[PDB]
Amino acid sequence: KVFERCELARTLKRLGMDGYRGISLANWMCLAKWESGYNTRATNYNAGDRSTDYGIFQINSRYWCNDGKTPGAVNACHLSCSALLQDNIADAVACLKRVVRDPQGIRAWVAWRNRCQNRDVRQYVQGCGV
Repeated sequence: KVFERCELARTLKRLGMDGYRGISLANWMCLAKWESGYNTRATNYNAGDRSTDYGIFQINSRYWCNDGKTPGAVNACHLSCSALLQDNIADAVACLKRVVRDPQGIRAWVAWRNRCQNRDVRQYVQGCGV
C-alpha cells in the first residue's frame, strides 16, 4: 500500500513516533518519503552484500529482519522481513523503534542524511492537523 502524506503522518503519530528519541514526526515522514515513497511493499536488493531493504522504512535484512536469503543475518528485531511488507505498519514501527536505539540512530539511512538532516522538513506535516 502507498500511504497518502497526511494519512501516514496521523498513523505514525498514533503509534507514538512524534518525538520518539527526540526525533520529530516530520523527520520520520522525511525518512519514509525518500526511502520508499510511502510504499509498504517497497524492497531493494543490494547485490553487493546480498541483503535486501524492506518496506516503508527500508529496513535491512542483514541486521534487523530475517528473510532467509542473506548471509550473516542477525535478525535483531526477531521478525520475519515479510511482516515489513504489510499494509498495517504496526510491526514495521516496532522494529524501527529498535533500529534507532543503536548509536547512529536515524542517521543510519544515507538518504535521510542526504535529503533530510539539517534541512527544513516542516513541509512533510503541513496541513495534516497533527
